[PDB]
Amino acid sequence: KLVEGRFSRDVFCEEVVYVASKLVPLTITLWNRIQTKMLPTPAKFHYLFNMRELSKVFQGVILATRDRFNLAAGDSAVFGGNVASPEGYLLGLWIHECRRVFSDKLISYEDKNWVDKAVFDLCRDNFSSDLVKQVEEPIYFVDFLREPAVMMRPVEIVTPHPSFYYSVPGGLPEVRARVEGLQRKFNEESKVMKLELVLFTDCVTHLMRITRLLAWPGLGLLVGVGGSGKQSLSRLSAYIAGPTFYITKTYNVSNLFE
Repeated sequence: KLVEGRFSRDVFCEEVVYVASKLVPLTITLWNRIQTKMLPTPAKFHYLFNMRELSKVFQGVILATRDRFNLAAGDSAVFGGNVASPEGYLLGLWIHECRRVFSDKLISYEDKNWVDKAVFDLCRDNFSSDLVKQVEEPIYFVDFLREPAVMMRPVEIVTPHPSFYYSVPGGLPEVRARVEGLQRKFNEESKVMKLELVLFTDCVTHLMRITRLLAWPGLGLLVGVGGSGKQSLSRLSAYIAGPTFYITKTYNVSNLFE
């Protein structure tokens, strides 16, 4: 209903549908299969699949459903190649969002290294290939080089925002320099918050997911060991992406009630 009936209220998906509808069953073909292989997890009780999973993987692609054809804008009206036929951007949305929702519940890294290949080989048959920089691996529908605080991110604004999710700028250092630019001055203005966070690949990966949850009535639940300063990454993604975290102090209930 919303996958294709909203491909007419926004005509920038009016004709990509010519392969897009091939995925709505296909993801279920993944989903149900994934629904039975890692679901039985006596290790930790956090393996379940119901309307939350499909709904969230669809609400993720919704904000890119108001986005444009191939680039952040693209040619914006033409379909002969990676627009209607396998786009990369279409394959992008699917593989990106599924990797965001159908892999990150896992703990075993190797289990994810098999899950992603299962996802790849599922869609492998339904089509032939994709535009590489539109699936720039791992497909970066980036929402930190696109999404953060308003008056933002000079880039072609014909998406419902300046832009919130596009894999065209897949360069990792390009993503990294932006967070340095934001964080350094955002610290310089925030005195006790002047704490600086170390940078590496996982730093790149995780803050995009944090902001993705920030771009919807989405709520977070991160599970991970200490010795990482999880509060640092959290409060960094907090204000840089727009909204302001509100500090907490507690010794009784009426405190937080007020």
